[PDB]
Amino acid sequence: SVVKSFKDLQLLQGSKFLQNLVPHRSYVSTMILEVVKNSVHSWDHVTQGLVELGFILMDSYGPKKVLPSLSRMPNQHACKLGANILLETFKIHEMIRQEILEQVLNRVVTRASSPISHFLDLLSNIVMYAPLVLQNCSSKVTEAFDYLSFLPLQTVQRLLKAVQPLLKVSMSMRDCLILVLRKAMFANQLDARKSAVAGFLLLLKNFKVLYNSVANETFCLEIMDSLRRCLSQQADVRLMLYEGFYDVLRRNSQLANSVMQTLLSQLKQFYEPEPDLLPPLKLEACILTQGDQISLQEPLDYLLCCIQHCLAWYKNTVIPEAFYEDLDDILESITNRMIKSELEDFELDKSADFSQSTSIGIKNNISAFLVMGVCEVLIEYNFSISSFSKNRFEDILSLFMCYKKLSDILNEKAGKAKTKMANKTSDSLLSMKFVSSLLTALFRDSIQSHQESLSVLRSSNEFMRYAVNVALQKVQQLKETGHVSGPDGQNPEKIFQNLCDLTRVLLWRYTSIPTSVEESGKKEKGKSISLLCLEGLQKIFSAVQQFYQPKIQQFLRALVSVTQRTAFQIRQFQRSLLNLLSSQEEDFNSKEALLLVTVLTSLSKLL
Amino acid sequence: DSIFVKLLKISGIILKTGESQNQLAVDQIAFQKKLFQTLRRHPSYPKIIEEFVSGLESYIEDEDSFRNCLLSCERLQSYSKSLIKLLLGIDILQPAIIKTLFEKLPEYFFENKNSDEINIPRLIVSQLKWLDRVVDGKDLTTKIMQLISIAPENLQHDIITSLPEILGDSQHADVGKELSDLLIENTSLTVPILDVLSSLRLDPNFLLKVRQLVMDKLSSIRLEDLPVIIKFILHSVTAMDTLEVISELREKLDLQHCVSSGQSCIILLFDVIKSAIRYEKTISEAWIKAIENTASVSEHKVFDLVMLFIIYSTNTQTKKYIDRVLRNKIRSGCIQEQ
Repeated sequence: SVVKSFKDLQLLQGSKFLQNLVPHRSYVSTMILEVVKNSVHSWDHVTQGLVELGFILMDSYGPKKVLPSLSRMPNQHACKLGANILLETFKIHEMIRQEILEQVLNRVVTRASSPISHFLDLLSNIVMYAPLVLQNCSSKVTEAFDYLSFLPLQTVQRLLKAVQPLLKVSMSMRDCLILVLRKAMFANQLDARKSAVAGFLLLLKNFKVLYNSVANETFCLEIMDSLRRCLSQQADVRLMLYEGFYDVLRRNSQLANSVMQTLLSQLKQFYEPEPDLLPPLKLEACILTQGDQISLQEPLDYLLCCIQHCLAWYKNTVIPEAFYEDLDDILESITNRMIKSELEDFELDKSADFSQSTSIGIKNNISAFLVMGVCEVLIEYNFSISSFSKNRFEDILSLFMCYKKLSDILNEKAGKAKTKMANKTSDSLLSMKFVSSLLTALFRDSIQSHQESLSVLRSSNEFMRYAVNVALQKVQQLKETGHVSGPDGQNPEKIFQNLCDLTRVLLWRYTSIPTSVEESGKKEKGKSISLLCLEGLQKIFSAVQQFYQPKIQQFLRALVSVTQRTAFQIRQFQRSLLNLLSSQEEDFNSKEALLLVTVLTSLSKLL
Repeated sequence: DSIFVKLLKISGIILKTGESQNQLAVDQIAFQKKLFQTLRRHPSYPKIIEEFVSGLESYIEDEDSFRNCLLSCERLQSYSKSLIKLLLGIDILQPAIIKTLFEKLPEYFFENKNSDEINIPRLIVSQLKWLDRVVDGKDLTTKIMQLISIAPENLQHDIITSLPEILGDSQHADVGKELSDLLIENTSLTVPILDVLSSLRLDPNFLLKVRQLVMDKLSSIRLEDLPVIIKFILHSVTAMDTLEVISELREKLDLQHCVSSGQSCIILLFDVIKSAIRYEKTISEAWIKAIENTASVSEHKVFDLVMLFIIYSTNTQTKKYIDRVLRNKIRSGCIQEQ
């Protein structure tokens, strides 16, 4: 009765012909949600069957297809009626709390193979609505903390995120999670230690207090010492720590030194602090081999990235003592020597062909990716240092030329085999904030103090096309998963502001400079910059309809109702297509036309 | 005037008289390396250590002075560790300060929450957690074993669970042996020892032996610790052993030795078992098999029926199956109205 209603409603909304005839009928959705309002008074007979209908709709119609309209959207709409039924039933019926909230949990914990996003949404909604009304049904939460070791990690992070509002107000529930995380810190399985690290970072990341206010500080220091010991475990736990340390800083400033030394000491195992020693990182120690099983430990790239982010934040925020200059000069020595390194310090391209047959090719491939990550981080550093000095941009160019040489190396060696590995398309270590700023400074900027210095970057076309490639990668990451990889890549508002800023810059480069300025080469006609900017525009417009549906007004205002703004943008795009058409080109780039009608199909859903 | 206070003053820690925390002039690593090179390049090399620790013990005779040395220092220049942890970071001092930390620990057995409500011996063992370097692993282990033997009950309950923080990843076998040998004697300390034995790095066949050992003595446990032990036993089942342990548990759990004194503990226990079967489906099937296969024994207990109604009311696949089983217990005279 509920799935049929939603089929019917989709038919009407998709067609005007049926809207003229049929007078607006109440649907089963609105009736059920009226039943739930009506049920408050005395109808307890009815309410234990609303819960069963809720969980039948969610258990039956919830996703699986990610682990079409008809299999998705009247199943998506039932599963959100289910959750609406259970959330509205949970607000006013004070006795089917410990039966919904133990039945949601019993589905989150125990399934963990089948997708359970829909229960985590419901559990977030339930908590967020009123954790004041869940201090009367709390023991059902803290019995699922004991199952936390055996869950996959993404489930643990989601389920810990979702109960955060309970952790804000309740100190007993925080001190009940600490005992479990501390107990699973040492357990013999791998996933228990990851879940401990996750829980500890999220307790450091979201909270100050965890009674004299000295012991809270020494407790944070002790946690940080346990995580410092976890730094010598496997690669993934290190990587989690390196991502986490930035957010730990940015919230709790007092842990500054305890983090930075923790990285600097960890850097100095793999750093050689003497000039005129040409491979200025010890890449041998980063790979361990025990009888032909060969694996990574300590990704140097993410470590340096965490260092550079934390150091930049230290400079910009903390100073407006005689420690960070040491790490500055270390990074500067790494840049200065990574410039005048060439390819035989890491024995690349000549002696070893990075083969995925032998252990040595594995070693060299890992080495190459590590150097690539380092070069990207030092590009971001050297950009960040000065107000557009020519010499530092020459160093940026040299670092990028090294990285691009290594990329063309890795591409030719992924040309003998296939590009089946997703480890070069694995994330760039540039923040999205940085790519926005870089493309704003590359294309738009016309301040004479920067022109002479930027002109060395602009003259490098390969650099600029790499930059827009990186922006496209960040938007594809936002589409595929919910959010992006780098720093501030889990706050939707920061991705929104950076989406607006990329939109502005790519629009300016598309409309102002036309396409028919191609004085580079005929391989760049499906790879042109004014084409890639439009492709990034298409991805942004798709993604902002999907994830930022409630903000499309204040998305467009950054470029009166939504209709006039969309009409003006459509005027730009359709003028573009008009001059593209009436030009009567025989070669006729149909790719640009396809993208133009795709963006217009995307835009016309807002009128 | 003592070598200790002079070396600490030139190292860069202001020693407070003993109310508020000790101040810091320099950073932590700077102070540590400063005192290290100071004690290195100083003449009379193998005696300045003993002079240093003799000055230390003479200084920390006082309650407030030692209490402040244990508590965390203050940055003047944003908040760091204690002087004892900083001092134990240095390898050449480590074992002497370890020894004079454990020699004066039996001074604070009966001392409990005098002035600031800061229980001292937990603060003493606080300074050994997460050591960067361990010199004397065997000696430290034997010292904590002497303490864990001789200690009061509360102190040994406290230090036993803070074991995995303290020890590295080597010396766990003899520790496991000594703790299990403590377990056979003392039944008050069953709960933290088992907690710890999974939290070390033991061989699984040691853990299964201790599990069998505690199920053997399951009747001789006080009422408050019982749901915790049953929680441990049910949390520590596989797919393969589950029925043997469940059947031992079905045969050994009585509720005629523990019956606001016993009712609360039974409530908690049934909560534990409810929450176990809710979050783990094979314990329900295991438990119907343990009652159905009891055909001969017309010693059926109360525990059999209350367990049948709980598995009925929770996971609702079992209903037809518990109707069938319970029919076959009434015809057979095995379950009766009393």
